[PDB]
Amino acid sequence: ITGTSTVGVGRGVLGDQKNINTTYSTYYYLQDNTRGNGIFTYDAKYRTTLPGSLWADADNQFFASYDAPAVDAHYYAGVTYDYYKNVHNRLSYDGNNAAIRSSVHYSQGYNNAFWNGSQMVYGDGDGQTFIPLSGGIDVVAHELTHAVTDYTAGLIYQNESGAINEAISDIFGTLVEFYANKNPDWEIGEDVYTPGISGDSLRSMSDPAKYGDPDHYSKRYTGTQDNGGVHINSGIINKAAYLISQGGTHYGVSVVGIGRDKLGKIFYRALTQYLTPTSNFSQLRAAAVQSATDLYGSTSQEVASVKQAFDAVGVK
Ligand SMILES: [Ca+2]
Ligand SMILES: [Ca+2]
Ligand SMILES: [Ca+2]
Ligand SMILES: [Ca+2]
Ligand SMILES: [Zn+2]
Repeated sequence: ITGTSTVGVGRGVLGDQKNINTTYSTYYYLQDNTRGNGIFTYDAKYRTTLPGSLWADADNQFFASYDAPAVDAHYYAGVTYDYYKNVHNRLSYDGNNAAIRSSVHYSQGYNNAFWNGSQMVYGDGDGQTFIPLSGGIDVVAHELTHAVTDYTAGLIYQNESGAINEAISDIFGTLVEFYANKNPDWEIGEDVYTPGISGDSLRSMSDPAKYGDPDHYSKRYTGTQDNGGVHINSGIINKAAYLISQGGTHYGVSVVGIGRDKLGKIFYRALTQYLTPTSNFSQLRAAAVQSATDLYGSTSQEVASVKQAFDAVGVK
């Protein structure tokens, strides 16, 4: 809507207070005009019809329990936009400042979040397995990254290309978590997963096997469930990414870590310049090696580390 840009205040899912960009026109709306063509957050009102209604508030104060998921979806979409713009010089998910839209309170007791090809959608969780999904910055960044992938490499969501698609979302979801410096780690979804259990997460990049996911190509899932195991085999790539950044010895192969910034630069270049819709793991390795070569030279430590990491997880 057309109005006056202002700043409101509210509390997120985890009870933390934060300032959010809003727009005033009779009501205060969750519309951030400071980033690209805008960030819009909608209320799905427990229904499945999208996008729902643009979030309207009477006093620009969002401290009600019902407001929490909206506050975080709105705020974290902004942080993710900032990451891509400041670190990779990318304007929104399409590279041309496309408006970012999110709907919260989708369905009832919905333990999922997703990108539907046009916008992000967040369930409130059932209170046991998950609490409102927008409360996790790595979750929000994971979802917005699916949009970035769709506009760039276009990795088909099935088998190996789908596992790469998933890993890319976990990798950048984690890099955004570090960017925001919000209790960063190499775990996925820890802030909104199982509120009654501390110390766990949905997936682990540092040790995928902790939750039963493969950490080597020889242990890859070859079945038909989960679109060919896109959320399972992503562990193989997540482990490789973790090794490239942090280093370590995996299955007898030693990798010298080069840091998170370089990891991000290498994978962003691979994603936007070399990957295609049908790329498999072997092609991802080639794309990563070529990207590191473009940026640091063929005889660099960076290229050596990328090769070592993929060797460690069995991807040739
Ligand atoms: Ca209010
Ligand atoms: Ca964390
Ligand atoms: Ca995390
Ligand atoms: Ca937990
Ligand atoms: Zn995903």
